[PDB]
Amino acid sequence: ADVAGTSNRDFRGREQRLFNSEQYNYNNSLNGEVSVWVYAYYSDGSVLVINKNSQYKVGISETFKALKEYREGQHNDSYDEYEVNQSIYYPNGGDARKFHSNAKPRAIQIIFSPSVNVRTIKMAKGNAVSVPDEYLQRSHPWEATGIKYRKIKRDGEIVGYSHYFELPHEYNSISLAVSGVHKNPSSYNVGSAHNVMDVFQSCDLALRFCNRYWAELELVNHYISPNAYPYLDINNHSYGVALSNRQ
Amino acid sequence: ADVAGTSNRDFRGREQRLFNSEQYNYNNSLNGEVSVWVYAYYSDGSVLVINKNSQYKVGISETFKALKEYREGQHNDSYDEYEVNQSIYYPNGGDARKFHSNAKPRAIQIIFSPSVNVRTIKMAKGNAVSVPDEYLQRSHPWEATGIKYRKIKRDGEIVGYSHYFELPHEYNSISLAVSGVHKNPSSYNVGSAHNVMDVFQSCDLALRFCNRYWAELELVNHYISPNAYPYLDINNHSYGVALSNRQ
Amino acid sequence: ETFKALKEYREGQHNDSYDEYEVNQSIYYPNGGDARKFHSNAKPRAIQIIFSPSVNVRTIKM
Amino acid sequence: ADVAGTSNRDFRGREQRLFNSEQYNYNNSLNGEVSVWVYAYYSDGSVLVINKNSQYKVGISETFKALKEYREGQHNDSYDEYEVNQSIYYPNGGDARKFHSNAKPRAIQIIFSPSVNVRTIKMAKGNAVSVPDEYLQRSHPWEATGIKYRKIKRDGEIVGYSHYFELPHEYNSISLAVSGVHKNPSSYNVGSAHNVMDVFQSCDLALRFCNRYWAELELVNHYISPNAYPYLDINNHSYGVALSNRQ
Ligand SMILES: Nc1ncnc2c1ncn2[C@@H]1O[C@H](COP(=O)(O)OP(=O)(O)OP(=O)(O)O)[C@@H](O)[C@H]1O
Ligand SMILES: Nc1ncnc2c1ncn2[C@@H]1O[C@H](COP(=O)(O)OP(=O)(O)OP(=O)(O)O)[C@@H](O)[C@H]1O
Ligand SMILES: Nc1ncnc2c1ncn2[C@@H]1O[C@H](COP(=O)(O)OP(=O)(O)OP(=O)(O)O)[C@@H](O)[C@H]1O
Ligand SMILES: Nc1ccn([C@@H]2O[C@H](COP(=O)(O)OP(=O)(O)OP(=O)(O)O)[C@@H](O)[C@H]2O)c(=O)n1
Ligand SMILES: Nc1ccn([C@@H]2O[C@H](COP(=O)(O)OP(=O)(O)OP(=O)(O)O)[C@@H](O)[C@H]2O)c(=O)n1
Ligand SMILES: Nc1ccn([C@@H]2O[C@H](COP(=O)(O)OP(=O)(O)OP(=O)(O)O)[C@@H](O)[C@H]2O)c(=O)n1
Ligand SMILES: Nc1ccn([C@@H]2O[C@H](COP(=O)(O)OP(=O)(O)OP(=O)(O)O)[C@@H](O)[C@H]2O)c(=O)n1
Ligand SMILES: [Cl-]
Ligand SMILES: [Cl-]
Ligand SMILES: [Cl-]
Ligand SMILES: [Mg+2]
Ligand SMILES: [Mg+2]
Ligand SMILES: [Mg+2]
Ligand SMILES: [Mg+2]
Repeated sequence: ADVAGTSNRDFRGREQRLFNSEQYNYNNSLNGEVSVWVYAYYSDGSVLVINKNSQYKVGISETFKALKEYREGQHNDSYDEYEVNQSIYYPNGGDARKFHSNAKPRAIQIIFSPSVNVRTIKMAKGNAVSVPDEYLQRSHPWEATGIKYRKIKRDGEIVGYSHYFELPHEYNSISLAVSGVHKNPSSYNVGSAHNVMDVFQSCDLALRFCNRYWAELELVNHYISPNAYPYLDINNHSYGVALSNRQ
Repeated sequence: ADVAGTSNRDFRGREQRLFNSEQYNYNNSLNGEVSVWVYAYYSDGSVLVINKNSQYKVGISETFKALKEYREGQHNDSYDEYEVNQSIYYPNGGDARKFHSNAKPRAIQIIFSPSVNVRTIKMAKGNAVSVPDEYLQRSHPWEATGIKYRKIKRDGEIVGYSHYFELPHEYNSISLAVSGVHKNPSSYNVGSAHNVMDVFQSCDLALRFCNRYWAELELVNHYISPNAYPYLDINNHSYGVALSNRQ
Repeated sequence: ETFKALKEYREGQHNDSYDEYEVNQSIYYPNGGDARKFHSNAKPRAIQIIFSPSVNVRTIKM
Repeated sequence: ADVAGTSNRDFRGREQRLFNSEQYNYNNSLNGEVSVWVYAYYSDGSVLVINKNSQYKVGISETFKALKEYREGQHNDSYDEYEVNQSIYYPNGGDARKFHSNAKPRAIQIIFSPSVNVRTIKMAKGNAVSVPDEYLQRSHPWEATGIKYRKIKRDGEIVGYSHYFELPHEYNSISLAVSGVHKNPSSYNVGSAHNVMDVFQSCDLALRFCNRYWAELELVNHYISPNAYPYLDINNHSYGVALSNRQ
């Protein structure tokens, strides 16, 4: 045989680069996944992740209550936290024994897979009673926030898209839903009559994941990295795997 | 300037009436919200509210178990209540230490925003095992109940629609789903191919809210009124805000 | 005051007292403890020291 | 440049030796710390450390009750231990369900920094009701125990002073206070009128530390060693860092 890494007859090398390009391009096909993650960051350094993975389009919708920190199998001040909610829904509406619940998220990061079309991203960042914009009567049900998404890059390749906003103020009490559509550069509408029932099925077939990790380190080590997911950490470092035309 | 309230040059007054009419009419546009609430009334006077707000259409679907009273951070007879469920799913199926669970709703009120089209409202009021009509084989999956909805009115204006039914009998054990579609007097189908993917996104973007309030008074004071929501109380009094062509 | 003494203590409520022992061990020496949190919410976020106007400011020591 | 370690022009080496000598000599100046530690050794192998660090002079004073083992966030037989105390304060004074409390220290080690003057060390080793010598009327309030302190040495340098006494007998129930004064070879009295108010301030500025470590190993690894503290272990091994005229 030829010697490795010296000619066009390194079929091992050619197949390695094709294997990776195929993964990159499959994900971008209409047969591929589009994925979203919501990360809610708590003052104790823990992070709630909610992930959903689906064909065609994908989204996550959570209440104020659902985004609050919950420590499985430990005490959570559950009665006092009921009272916290009452005071967040209406000023002076509760009888809580704290000014600020440490269960409230300090920040949110929304990441989409690179298979999303950024121009299709929509977000409804509502108040604590789940109203998008002050009162229902004056609410557009979403904002198209795509222009705010930063490209998460590794080796020059976009491995995902991130929108990050902090909630550092006492009045930052939110409900949250986000949605994006899989890229489709073709003129075949995946929701046209020929394929619409398959999009209805994708809504049922979408796989969801949620877990609270104890630290961003643990999230990077045990969630992001093992699964080849994109991520952007507090220090603005990008994680993910470049695949297009790469060994 | 002219004197206030004496001529057509009271631009403050004209803008006030326009501000309110715009809110009313925006809500009724295809860009606007449609909203539904389910209120489940318990014998201790408390009220579970489930709200969902979304573009195009909206609905809520709950199990028998999910509609039962749950007191956050307090005792709920949770083991006995497991046994209650077993006896509700099949007669004599459980080993409960009570004849009647006080966690079962005594009544349900369904309210839609005035942006719904009443003729599109559908409800699936199922038995405790989530069958619409006795056995699946003979079940139409919904009833169109719009003719039963009463107009909630303030100052002559429809501020919402209410369907109320009591569950006062031992055999009134239900699962419940309800759905309505946003008004659309145009011949532009929001679910036609041009916009169908946006309706799929609206399903993900819909914002949900749920909370148990201790009394109808607390619900009227701290939920309905602050948010300019429509409501109909036990005494048949209407709440909400008239906005069309009003200061 | 000690590090331990300045940490939040909620009289008559739960304080994660065992976990907080472990937090202290990890604060005294890196990786010295076995705590189930990265950041204890009991740690002060700020300190304000106020003296009466009867102090001589040039004598203040910390 | 000259070659490293071959001439008087190794300024890196000269500065390294000066850096260490300066630390040694600063500590011995009147501007420097004097420090004391009390280690109370329990039968479960755990060790309570109490440390105080201050200018001019330093001391620690503890009750019988305060020197007993306390396991943070675990059970401590707290009611029975109240009864133990009553029986230690006066024979047959309590109603305890044990003959010997395993919370009682088996030994005490007192260590001073090498900045103390050993001739100034004073100790009040009282009975369980905090009387130095049987009855108050006949009690000198302290013993000058300096002659009993062993030099803890590393590389020929005194890194601290240790007095160790075991409490292996049923009747060894003590209260304990110890005090030492910072070296002052000068004829400037730090407590004379010129500086007395600064010594009063040092009493308030003194920093204290206390913690229970699970084993002498853990104490040596995570308390003594990281902080360059002197120590003498059960096997008579010395720990600390020699600094005078050393790289
Ligand atoms: N929407 C897209 N989806 C996937 N890949 C893209 C997209 N737009 C550009 N690329 C490709 O990704 C790589 C990086 O291009 P990009 O324009 O993001 O980088 P840049 O111009 O250096 O940075 P930026 O545009 O963020 O200032 C290029 O190979 C480019 O062809
Ligand atoms: N589907 C609708 N959506 C919004 N507004 C409506 C609708 N139908 C009528 N209206 C308007 O609402 C106001 C009240 O009309 P409505 O017919 O409800 O009252 P009514 O005839 O006095 O009472 P009812 O018809 O309930 O006996 C009128 O201004 C009317 O033009
Ligand atoms: N009070 C002191 N404080 C600090 N250093 C001292 C003191 N006394 C002596 N030294 C110095 O410490 C080093 C060790 O002296 P030291 O006399 O302690 O040892 P030794 O005579 O071998 O042992 P020992 O005297 O304990 O039998 C010498 O450099 C000495 O000059
Ligand atoms: N505003 C509050 C907060 C707490 N409590 C009381 O304190 C007890 C414990 O408080 P809780 O909020 O439930 O905290 P934990 O029990 O410690 O945590 P968890 O319920 O999550 O296990 C409750 O039984 C409740 O009676 C109260 O009276 N009113
Ligand atoms: N039909 C029943 C009802 C109750 N129990 C027992 O009674 C105990 C307490 O009852 P539970 O139904 O769980 O009520 P609470 O503990 O008071 O309320 P909660 O669980 O919601 O805190 C349970 O441990 C269960 O063993 C039982 O044996 N069989
Ligand atoms: N790092 C930790 C933290 C907690 N626990 C266990 O969890 C239980 C409860 O945790 P704790 O820290 O003591 O919190 P609370 O009991 O809820 O609060 P408090 O002790 O202040 O009343 C303890 O008995 C302990 O066994 C543990 O195994 N290790
Ligand atoms: N001489 C004693 C010892 C114990 N008790 C009883 O035993 C119970 C538990 O004993 P305690 O000494 O308090 O040990 P723990 O509860 O296990 O530990 P802790 O209190 O430190 O959590 C107490 O409520 C007390 O009523 C008693 O009657 N008389
Ligand atoms: Cl394709
Ligand atoms: Cl429109
Ligand atoms: Cl000096
Ligand atoms: Mg509780
Ligand atoms: Mg129970
Ligand atoms: Mg505990
Ligand atoms: Mg006890």
